Amino acid sequence: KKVVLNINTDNMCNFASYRLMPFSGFIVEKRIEINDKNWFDMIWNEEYNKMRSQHDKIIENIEYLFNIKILSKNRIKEFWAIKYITQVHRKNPNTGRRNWNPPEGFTDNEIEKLYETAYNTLLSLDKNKVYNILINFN
Amino acid sequence: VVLNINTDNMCNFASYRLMPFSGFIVEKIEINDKNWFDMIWNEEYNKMRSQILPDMSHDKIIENIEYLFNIKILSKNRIKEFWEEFCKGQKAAIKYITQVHRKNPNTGRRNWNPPEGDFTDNEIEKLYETAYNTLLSLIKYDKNKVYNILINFNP
Amino acid sequence: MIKFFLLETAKILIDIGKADICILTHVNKIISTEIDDRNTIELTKITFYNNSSVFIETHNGNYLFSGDIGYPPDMPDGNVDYLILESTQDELIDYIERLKYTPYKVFLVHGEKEQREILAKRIISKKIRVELPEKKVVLNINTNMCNFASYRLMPFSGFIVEKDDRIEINDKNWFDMIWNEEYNKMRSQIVAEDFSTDQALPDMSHDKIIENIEYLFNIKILSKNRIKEFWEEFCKGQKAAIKYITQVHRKNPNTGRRNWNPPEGDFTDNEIEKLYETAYNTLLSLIKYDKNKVYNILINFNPKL
Amino acid sequence: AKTMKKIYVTMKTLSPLYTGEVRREDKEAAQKRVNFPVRKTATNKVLIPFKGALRSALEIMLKAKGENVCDTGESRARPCGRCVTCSLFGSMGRAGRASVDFLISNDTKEQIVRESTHLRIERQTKSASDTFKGEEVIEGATFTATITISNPQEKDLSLIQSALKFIEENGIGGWLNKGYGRVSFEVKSEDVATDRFLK
Amino acid sequence: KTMKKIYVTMKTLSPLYTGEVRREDKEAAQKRVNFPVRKTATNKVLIPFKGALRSALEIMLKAKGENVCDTGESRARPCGRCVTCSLFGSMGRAGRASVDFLISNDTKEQIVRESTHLRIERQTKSASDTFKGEEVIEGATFTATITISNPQEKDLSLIQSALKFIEENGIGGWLNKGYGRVSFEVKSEDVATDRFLK
Amino acid sequence: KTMKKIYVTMKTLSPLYTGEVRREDKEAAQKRVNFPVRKTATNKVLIPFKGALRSALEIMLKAKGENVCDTGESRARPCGRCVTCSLFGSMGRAGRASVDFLISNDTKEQIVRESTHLRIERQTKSASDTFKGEEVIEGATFTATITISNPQEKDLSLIQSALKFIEENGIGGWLNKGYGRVSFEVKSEDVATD
Amino acid sequence: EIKGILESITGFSIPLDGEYALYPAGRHLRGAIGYIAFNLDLPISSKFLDFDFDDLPICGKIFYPIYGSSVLRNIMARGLSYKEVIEGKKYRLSIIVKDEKYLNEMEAIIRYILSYGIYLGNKVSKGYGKFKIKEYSIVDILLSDAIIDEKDIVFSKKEISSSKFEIIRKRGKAK
Ligand SMILES: [Zn+2]
Ligand SMILES: [Zn+2]
Ligand SMILES: [Zn+2]
Repeated sequence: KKVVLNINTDNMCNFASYRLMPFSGFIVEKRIEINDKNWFDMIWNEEYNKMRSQHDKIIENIEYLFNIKILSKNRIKEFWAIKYITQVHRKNPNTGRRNWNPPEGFTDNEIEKLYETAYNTLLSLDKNKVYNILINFN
Repeated sequence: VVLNINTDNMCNFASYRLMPFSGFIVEKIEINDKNWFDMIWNEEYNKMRSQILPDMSHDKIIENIEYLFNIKILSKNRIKEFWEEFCKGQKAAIKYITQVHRKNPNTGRRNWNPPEGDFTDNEIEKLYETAYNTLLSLIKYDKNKVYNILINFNP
Repeated sequence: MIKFFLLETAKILIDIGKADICILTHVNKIISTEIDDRNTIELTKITFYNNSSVFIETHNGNYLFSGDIGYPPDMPDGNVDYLILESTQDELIDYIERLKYTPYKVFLVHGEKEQREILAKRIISKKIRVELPEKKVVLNINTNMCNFASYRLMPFSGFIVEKDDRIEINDKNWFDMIWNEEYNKMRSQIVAEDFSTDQALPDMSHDKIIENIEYLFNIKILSKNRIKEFWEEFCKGQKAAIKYITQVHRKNPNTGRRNWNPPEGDFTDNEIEKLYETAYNTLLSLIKYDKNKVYNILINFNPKL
Repeated sequence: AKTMKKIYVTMKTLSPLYTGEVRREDKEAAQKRVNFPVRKTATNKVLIPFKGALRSALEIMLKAKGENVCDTGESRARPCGRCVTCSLFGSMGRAGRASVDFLISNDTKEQIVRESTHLRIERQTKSASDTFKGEEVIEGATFTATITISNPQEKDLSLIQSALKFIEENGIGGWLNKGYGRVSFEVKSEDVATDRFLK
Repeated sequence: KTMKKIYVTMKTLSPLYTGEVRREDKEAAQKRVNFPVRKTATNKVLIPFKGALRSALEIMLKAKGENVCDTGESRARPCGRCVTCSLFGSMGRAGRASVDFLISNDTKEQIVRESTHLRIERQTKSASDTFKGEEVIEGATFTATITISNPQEKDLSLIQSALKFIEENGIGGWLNKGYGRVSFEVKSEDVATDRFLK
Repeated sequence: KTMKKIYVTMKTLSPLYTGEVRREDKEAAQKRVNFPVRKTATNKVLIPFKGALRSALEIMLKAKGENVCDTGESRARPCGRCVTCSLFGSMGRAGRASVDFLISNDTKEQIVRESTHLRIERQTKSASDTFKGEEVIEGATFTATITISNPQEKDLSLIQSALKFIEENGIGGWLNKGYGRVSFEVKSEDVATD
Repeated sequence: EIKGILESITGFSIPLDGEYALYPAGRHLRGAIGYIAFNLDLPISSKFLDFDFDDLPICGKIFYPIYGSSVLRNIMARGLSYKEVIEGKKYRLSIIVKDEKYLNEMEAIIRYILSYGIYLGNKVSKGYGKFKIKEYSIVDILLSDAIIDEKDIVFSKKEISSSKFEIIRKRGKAK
């Protein structure tokens, strides 16, 4: 039932022989306190996150996919599993677009065919056998 | 430090009892609302120049506003304009409601929206006076309850 | 302009920084008597005149610094716009009066208050204006006047606001407008039971919820933004999701429309209303389950949330 | 492409013209003097929406002709993207080729906009039941716009001209039922090169 | 050893709409307006400017026949040999023209007004959908500073031609409805880079 | 001897972006935003302040006419003799300037916001790609203090000139798109023993 | 003896063998305090030049050899790759003073830290390794890496005003 002020007393203005400062904040009670909007940003996010707490042919295929820059080191690094390839291959039905990199230099059905070829190649791909061939692509 | 605001309408976000509160931290360390400011401001506005309501229950008000909203006397447009006139002070809302309710001696019309439904003329005048008394009692309450009444009807 | 003397247009100093100083009597270059009187120099044509005076003809304004006057002085015979005169009395008068093309505004400098005020009053009675010296531009957004003690006065109390380019003067209407705007922003930040204890609902099986949500995801009623705002309103509690789905499903009595997206298809009105109440009952049955179960329900349609 | 179509459209107003104010601050500042303000610029001219009128005109006439043209006037309706109006004015997938401007007037508000008074005559008793003051644009006022088609086809000028004759027939904006907005159009198009400004 | 500072002042002849980018600011504004404008935290209006110039120059130079690439289609890379690739940047080399955001001189209460926009049924001529969108008024002025390092001879000509293309087409959103038709004024100034080294 | 302490307070007039370097927090953030802002464990935002100053002085000192290095350009190792090698340091010798990271005076939940960026086709004029990147709001005040050992007479002027070059060019990333047009207030002091 | 609390404003990185140190040792503290003595030209900086002169994460009790490596984060620069500890954490300061001749000099060093700060770790001129003092004072005075005749311990003595770096590699016990 006491009163504590958590608002900065800096930027104090003078009017009508009166010290004052207009503020816009939150009155909190468990003591009764005057917390700024920031106290409310820390709380909202805090609780929102809290709520959140509760061999030859395939190697030739990566050899052809690396030159056209559809399979970049940005791909095999994230490769090193089936859920990720399904998420990359997932054509969004509203815009008609996969998450693959487009080839450089090709008709649309051709580019769809090499997207399917990249999916089949990375689906066909021991962990040591995965560690080879990709080392030559860095 | 002493708060000069009554802590009503007090929402429940988890174990943190809460109120969005706008105001002034006067270091006289008092925390008053805008009303003190207007009574301050007009103070200097008459000082420096010198140097050179009815009662209705809160259940009755929401019942009457619901009834007048159903017969479209109190429209969304009307509740909005009453809210902007109430935000400018009690006297401006009093003058606006007096202007709206005023029977013009020439035309015989009031500025209220006519009721929707088969009503007799005497009952229509009773509904107009009911709207006048209900909103006149709404001027008497503080701003945070007069929004919590009017948020249900004009979001 | 002249700051109390630095007179930009440059920043030439007459008797600070980046200047061409011209000392008087009675930086990058110092100009004094070399150039004698009656001879002009460039930098803005500068000519010195003997006192017993610096004359800068610029593009806008011809400035004259007099210096101390003791004896007949020497004055230019051209055109003077500003006359910077010291005051520490009749000698200054005729020094002003005997000069052709009397200046627009004179400046009094280097004296006390009483002598400067007496000379200033003597120059207003000669019908030449005076200035008595002792940055963001300022804008009056005001609107009645007075005439107390021969000053035009206005009793006003207000606010000064400071932006990066200007300082404005506002009245209580601006403060009322921004206070109403900030009150509307503050009250639209909270709902009464967000992120609180978990709160009269229809019940339906998980497979039927899968079937109905998939069917209203194929046709465009339950969409990705709808599932996104549904999950965000579910995170802030059960009653918040109740209020959100009641707001979405609400049929306006004036227009007869709801906030659902209309289905893509050839459905007639009764079937569209059946799909709308199907969406309402399906999502109402979805608020019953636990948060992880609803997340596993809705990740298969909106991978973001 | 390498060519673009520019259609300079000049409107002469034949009937009174009203298009209501949409800015909430300007409308709320004008409700203390007129109950129906005209949609006006901050440089004191008058602007009229023009893309929706052309699209509504073309959709009504092409639906009457029997073409497979969608109705984007229905509540939250989506354009399919295969109509001729979808190619011209736009679709949800790709933007439209035609870039229609607002109809900015050639004259300032104090010269073409007048404040008028309309009433509500009661059927018996012939008295003034209600009375409202609204702003309007006078007859003979000239408006200008530029319709800019990025990828011209052979049927882009013809359909724009047909929609302009339909707007002349039915009215451009506002109280079209009471006789407002009956106007006339002059059309001066020119296919300009896309690389014109480079030089 | 030389830069070309271009000071661009732009005045809106048509009401201007650009879209709010910040998600938090947008959902703060979606309780009052369905289409807020891009604004600073200094309450000033923000317009993206580099993409408009690059798209104008790419469209005009592709129409003229020069071998300028399209950075507009999906995940396409700049080749690094075009005039636009040298001017506005490739993946290897950075951009010679440092284009500034179009900062308005006035704040939101002066030049930004919320507006009512409609969707009307084609038959029955009745307002079917309604939404509120903020927009920038006519006569509002905006300021940008384009700094060109290692300036070639044609950079002022290409930037002025791109600005004429933005005058003819528009800047921001709702370009088909008449929004964003503006007028540019250019004050170029040749600058030695060592001016601060006093 | 004496030491120079230069306090720089930094007000952003344009938005600001600086990409997050921490791979763990990047992959924790790359499921919500694709370009996270460089942040702290204290939920503050810091900017790399040194190489911007060194690059500003290097371009200006090379184009005015003295002998300086290029640096940050493949194998352009510092010479050890020029003005920049004295001020900001060289390989064999050590730096005389200890330029701090530009820590913001506020937290990330009040100045850092998610934002939308696009890529739009030129024939269809429709949004072809989008991505979410965080950015720092305008008017957010950053604070740093830089420390200069054994100062010359042309030290505060050189730091001031490089700061003005940063107010022209920008700091952080996405400089060509308009991000990072900021302003500096500078306060200098010279400290000694006791 | 100086007890104190060092709060990290900016993250710090100390390479080891490419392993990293979860917490800074007293070696970097001694070197940085010696730079404080040298740059303000205290005489005791000469005492910092010799190897011997004989004068931890923080539950208020300091940790003992759960912090763990989870504190380490991999950071990729423009072309560089390293790892660092995050900031925002209280660390232990125990400067053991055994002579009265240099106690006032060490207190002056500590006062200069309390005014501005102290840098521990790599890339000091880039801003990495900021450490603000939070509490300090004066009190009355295996766990760390100890040299006994084993594990490799590498400490270095970069002598200023001679332009010489030499990284001593010795053997010692494990804490
Ligand atoms: Zn269509
Ligand atoms: Zn290219
Ligand atoms: Zn060097």
